[PDB]
Amino acid sequence: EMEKEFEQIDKSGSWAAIYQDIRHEASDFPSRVAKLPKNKNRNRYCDVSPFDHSRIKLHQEDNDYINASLIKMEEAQRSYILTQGPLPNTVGHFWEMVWEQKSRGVVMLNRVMEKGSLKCAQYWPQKEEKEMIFEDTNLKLTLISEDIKSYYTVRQLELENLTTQETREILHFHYTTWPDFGVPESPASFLNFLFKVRESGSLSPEHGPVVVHCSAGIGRSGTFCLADTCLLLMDKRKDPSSVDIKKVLLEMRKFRMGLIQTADQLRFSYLAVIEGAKFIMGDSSVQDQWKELSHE
Repeated sequence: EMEKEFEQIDKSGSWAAIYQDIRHEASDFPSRVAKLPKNKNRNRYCDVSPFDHSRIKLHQEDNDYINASLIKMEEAQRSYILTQGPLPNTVGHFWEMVWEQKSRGVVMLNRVMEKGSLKCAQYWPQKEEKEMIFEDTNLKLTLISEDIKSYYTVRQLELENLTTQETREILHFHYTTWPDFGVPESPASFLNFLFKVRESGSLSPEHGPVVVHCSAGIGRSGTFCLADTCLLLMDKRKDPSSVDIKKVLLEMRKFRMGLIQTADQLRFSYLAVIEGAKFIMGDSSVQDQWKELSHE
């Protein structure tokens, strides 16, 4: 079903055409809050904005704007917050959102520097000794430990509300080998990273929605979330034939614009779900097979 669709598109070579079909059909909603002149310096890219109905509001009286959208997958029963790579001035805003939304995980699918250009601010401490203080949002962030694997890094972070002295453990999942308008090296390595995020509980319902971001938070971020949702939908029904990836992407596109940026990214999305289905359909050993194939 998702493979007959795959082979049909591949042998014809119409990924670009299938993708335009998505681009044409995607929802269009007003971004009036994001476009206000006072929020000009809060957006990384002018042409990537959260819709007004699904945007996350910061819990402050001054300015509640942050370039972030809540993607609510009702059937899948999972919610994601997709945001841009924090700007130098929105780093406080970012962690304010994390604290307010009660997020357990932060998934980063981009590097700070990519293709020689700055794609995101250093918004978390790199060294245990030098913790970060965000004066504008009254928050503390300390690095507790990091586990650097060959292509991703998991970090344990301590977030502290300086107002109440309340503490929270944040997990930071940093994918380091995923190019800007590119794809992961293999479905094997991607899924391994996804299932590592899954294993932490950061996606579980007892926590606020996970924060997913790349540079703009639509391309790679959309790829991560689409794949996760599809697999989750497949798991709920135990019926791989029942999930229509294109339909899931369009459903997602109701909450945030331009999710998945290239036709190749869509091709990967299929590849990731088809392979991940194996683990969902009762083959537990492929989980360890992805870990061997990724060389982490």
